[PDB]
Amino acid sequence: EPRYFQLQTDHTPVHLALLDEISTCHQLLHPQVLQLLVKLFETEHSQLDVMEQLELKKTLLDRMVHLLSRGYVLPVVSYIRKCLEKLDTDISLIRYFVTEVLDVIAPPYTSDFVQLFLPILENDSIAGTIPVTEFIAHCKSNF
Amino acid sequence: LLLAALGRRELDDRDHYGNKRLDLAGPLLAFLFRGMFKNLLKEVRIYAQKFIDRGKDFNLEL
Amino acid sequence: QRIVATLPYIKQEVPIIIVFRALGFVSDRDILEHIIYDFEDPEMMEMVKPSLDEAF
Amino acid sequence: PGFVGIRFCQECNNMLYPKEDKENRILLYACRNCDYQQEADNSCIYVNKITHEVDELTQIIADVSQDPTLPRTEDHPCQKCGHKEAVFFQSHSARAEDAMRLYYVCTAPHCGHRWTE
Amino acid sequence: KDILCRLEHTTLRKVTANTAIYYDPNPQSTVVAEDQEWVNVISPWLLRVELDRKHMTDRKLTMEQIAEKINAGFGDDLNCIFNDDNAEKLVLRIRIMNDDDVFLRCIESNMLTDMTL
Amino acid sequence: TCGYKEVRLLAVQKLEMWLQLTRPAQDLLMSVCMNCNTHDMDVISHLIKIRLKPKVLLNHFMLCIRELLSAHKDNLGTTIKLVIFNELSSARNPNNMQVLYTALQHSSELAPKFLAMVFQDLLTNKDDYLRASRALLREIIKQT
Amino acid sequence: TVINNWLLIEGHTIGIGDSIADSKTYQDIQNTIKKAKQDVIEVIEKAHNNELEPTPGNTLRQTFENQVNRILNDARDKTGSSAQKSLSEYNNFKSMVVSGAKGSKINISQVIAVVGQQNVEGKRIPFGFKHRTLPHFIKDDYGP
Amino acid sequence: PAAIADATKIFVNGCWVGIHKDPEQLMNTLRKLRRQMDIIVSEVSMIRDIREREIRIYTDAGRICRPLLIVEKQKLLLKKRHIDQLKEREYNNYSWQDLVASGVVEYIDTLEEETVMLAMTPDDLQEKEVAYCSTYTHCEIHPSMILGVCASIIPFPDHNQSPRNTYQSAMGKQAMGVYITNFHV
Ligand SMILES: [Zn+2]
Ligand SMILES: [Zn+2]
Repeated sequence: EPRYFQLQTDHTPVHLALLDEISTCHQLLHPQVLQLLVKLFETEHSQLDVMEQLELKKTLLDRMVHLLSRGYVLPVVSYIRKCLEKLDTDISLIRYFVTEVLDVIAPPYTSDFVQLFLPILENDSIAGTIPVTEFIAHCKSNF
Repeated sequence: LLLAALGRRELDDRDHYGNKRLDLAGPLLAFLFRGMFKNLLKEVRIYAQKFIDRGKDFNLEL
Repeated sequence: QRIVATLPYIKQEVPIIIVFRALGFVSDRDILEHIIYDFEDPEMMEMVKPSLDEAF
Repeated sequence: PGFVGIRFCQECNNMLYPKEDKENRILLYACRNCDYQQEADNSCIYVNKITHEVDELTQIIADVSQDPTLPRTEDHPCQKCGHKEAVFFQSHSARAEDAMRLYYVCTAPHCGHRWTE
Repeated sequence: KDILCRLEHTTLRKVTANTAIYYDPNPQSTVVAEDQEWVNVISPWLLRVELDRKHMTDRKLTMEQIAEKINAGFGDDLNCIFNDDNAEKLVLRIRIMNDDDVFLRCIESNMLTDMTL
Repeated sequence: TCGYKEVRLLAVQKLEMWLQLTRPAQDLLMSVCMNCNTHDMDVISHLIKIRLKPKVLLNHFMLCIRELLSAHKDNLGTTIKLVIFNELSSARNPNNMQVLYTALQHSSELAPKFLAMVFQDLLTNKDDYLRASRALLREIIKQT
Repeated sequence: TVINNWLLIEGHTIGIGDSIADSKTYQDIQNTIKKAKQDVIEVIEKAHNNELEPTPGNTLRQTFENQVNRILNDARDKTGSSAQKSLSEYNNFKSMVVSGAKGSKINISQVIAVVGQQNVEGKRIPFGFKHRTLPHFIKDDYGP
Repeated sequence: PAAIADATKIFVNGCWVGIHKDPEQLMNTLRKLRRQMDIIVSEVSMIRDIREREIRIYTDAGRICRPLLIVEKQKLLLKKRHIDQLKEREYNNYSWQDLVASGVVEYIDTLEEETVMLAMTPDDLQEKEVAYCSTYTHCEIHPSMILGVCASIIPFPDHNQSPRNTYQSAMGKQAMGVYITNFHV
C-alpha cells in the first residue's frame, strides 16, 4: 500500500521482520518472500527522500541476505545478477549486498554458487571499490 | 550578552508584546507638555534676560 | 570575540572594561564579579578573556 | 580535558597571565602590571571544546520543579528519593535545537534531583 | 558521495572535536601521558587538536592528508605528528620549529577557519 | 506569645499572613480573645477586625470567633459598631457577612438593638445612606 | 443567454445541506483524525525516549518535523478523500467544483472534513511564547 | 557579589534593586498582596522567570493586560455566591471591582502570561481524565473575548475563513445605521 514507508519512523519496519521470521520458520514460502522482496525493491517511492529510498532498499536487501542465509541462495544471486547488468539499480546497493554476503559466508562453496556469484564481484564497478580478497583467492584456487 | 552567546538564554523577540508598550493619550500629551513647558520656560528666560539688562523688574504676566 | 559598549554621546565604540574602570572599579576581581556571578563556570571566563586582553 | 578559568593576582588582584621562563622549564602565571608570578598547577593553558557537548544536567536548576507550565509524569520516579511525580522538559540551549531529549526534575522540594532517561 | 566530499568545502571547523594548547617542554614526558615514544618520533608550546570519528569518516579523510595540508600551508615552521587511528582517539599534535602563545593562538584560528582540507 | 498589654498589635498581622504556623495562629487568636474579654475598646475594637482569607481552612477560627464574641458588654457593643461602620469603608472581605453572622447567631436581644441603633445613627448622619443600609439588611437576610 | 435562461428553469443554489456529510463519513473522519493524533503522539514519544533515529542529511528536529508533517498531510489527504467520496451528484459544492466555475476539492475537504495544518513561513505555528504557542498548552508541546 | 549566583535577582520597572533567597514564597506573598487590593495595585505585573533566577515587577504605563479568573487546586475561585451577588448588580452595589477585590479575577499582562498555565474553559479542570495538566493557574472568562469591536459583530466567526473575518472587520466600519443618537444637532 502506498504511503506506508513514509509513515514508518523506525529504521527497519516490523513487517519486514515478520517476513524474516516467515523465512526462518519455513522454506516452502521462500519464493513468495523473494517475490514480495523484488516487488518492493523494484518499486519507486517518489514520496521518500533519496537517502530514505536508499536505506529502504538496503533494508529490503538485508531481508534478501537473510533469505540467502536461510538456504534460498541461487534465485537471490540470480536476481542480483539481473539487477547488475540489465537493470539500472544502484551499484552501491550491489556492493552492499556483496559486503553483507561475504561477511556471513565461509568456505567451502559449491560450483553453482561460485559460478553465479563470481561475475558480480568482477564487474569493474564492484571489485575496485570493495574480505573479498580471500573469496577471490579461494575461487581462483578451487574453481 | 554572554548567556545569549553561550546559548543558555534564547534571543529576545522584538514582536513579543511583553517587550512593547502602548503610548496612550496620557504619555503622548505628557511628552508634548514637557516640550512646551520647556519652551515656555525658555521665553521666560528670554523676557527676564531682556528686562534684567536695564536693571528693571519685570511682570510675570507679561 | 571582544565585548564592546556603544555609549550615548560618544561617536566611536568603547570596550566594556574601559567603561567598568571608568565607573571606579580598577581591578579584575571587581569587574568580573560584577559580570560573572559564578566562578565555577569557566566558559564565561573564556569569553571575557579578549575584553580584558584588549583593555590591558 | 576541561575548561580553564581565570586565576587572579594576589596584590593588585588582576588576572594572571601565562609566562615562560628560560631557567626552570616550568610554566609561570605572571601578572604583568605588578610583576607577581605564580607556579602553574595545570599545563592546560587554553582548551576549546568546539563540539561543546555540554552537560545540560549541570545547566538545569532544581527550581523548575515548581513551574506550573511544565508537564508532569507519575511514570518516572526519582532515583534519589523515590518520589513518583517529576516534571520533564527539553533542553533550551542553542546547541540543543537538534535533539528532543527529555530532562526530568523531581517534584519533591527536598531533593530536586535531575536526571535523563 | 566521494565527488560530493571532493566538492563540499571542509576545514578543521567541521572535522575536529576539540582543540587544546598545553605546555610540554619535555616531549619525552608528555603532560597527557599518551605514547611519549610516539612523540619521540623546536618550541615547548604544542597545539593538540582532537578529531571525531563521524566527521572524519563522512569525508573519508585520513590524518596523512591533513598533516600534509598543514605542512604545505605553513611551511617548515610547523611540525605535525599523528597516531592512534585504531585507538579510538583521533589526535594530532602541532609544535613550532624555530611570545609563542599568541602565535599558537593565531595559527589555531587560521587552521580552524582559513585553510581547506 | 502574649495577649494585649500594648496599644497597637503586631502579631495579629503576622499570624494572619502566616496562616495557610496555622496551629499557633489559633492559640494567638484565643489569647487575644481572652485578653480582650475583660476589656479598653478605643483601639482594641478596630484593630481586632483582622482581614481573613481562608473559609474552609479557617472554619475552626470562624467558630472560635463566636466564642470570642461571647465577651459581651463593651467588647461586643464596640465590635458590632465597628462591624457596622466597616460597611462604609468598602469591606471587601468575609468579615462583612460571616463575622456579622456570629453576632446574628447570638442575637439574644443584642444584635437587633445594636443594629437598630446603628441604623438610627446612619439615618442621623448625612444622606444617600439609606440604600447602603437596605443593601446591608438584604445581604444579612440572604446570607443568614 | 441560452444557458442563463435555462438556469431560470433548472436553478443553482448552495446551502447547509451541501456542506454536511452522513454519519458514516463523519465517523471515518474522526477515526482518521484520532489515528493521526495517536501516530503523532507515538512519534513524539519516540523522539522523547531518544529512540528516533535521524534521517541522513538533517538533525533530529528536522526529521521529527518531517515525520509529523507527513502524518498530518496523510491525515488531511485521507480525510479529504473520505469527504469527496461522500458527495452526491446533487451536491452543489461538487457541482461548482467539477464545472470549474468556483472552488476546489481542497475547499470541499476543508468545509466538510478538516481544515488542516496552519503554517507560518512554511513551518508550523512557532513558539511565540516561551516554548509554547499559546498559554493554554504545556511547555515543549509538539502535538498537532 | 558571591551571593548573586544562588539568589534571585529582583527587577522593579527594569531596575535591579537587589536579590532574594526565597523567590517562591516571595512571589506567593506578592500575589497575595495583589489579589487583596493592597499596596500593590491590580495593574502591577509580577513575573518570575524560574529557569533563570529573576523576578521582574512592572509598574509603568503602556502594558496591555486582560482579566483572567484565578484557578487554585484545579478549581475556580469564582463560586456561585459571586454570580448571585453580580445578578443583582444594581441592588447591592456589588460590582466588577468587588470581584477583583475578592481575589477572584486578576489582570494578567503579556509578560506574566508567559508564566501562566491557563485553562480555556472550566471543562479543562477535570481530574477524572488525564486532563493534560493539573497545575492550571488561570482560566479564560470566555474564549470569544479575544475579538475586537468589529470582529464581535461577526456571527459564527469560527465557521468562516479568517481573511473573510478580516474583511468583515474592515467593512463593519463602512456600514450604515444610526451612528449616534444626537445626529440631528
Ligand atoms: Zn597583579
Ligand atoms: Zn526526588
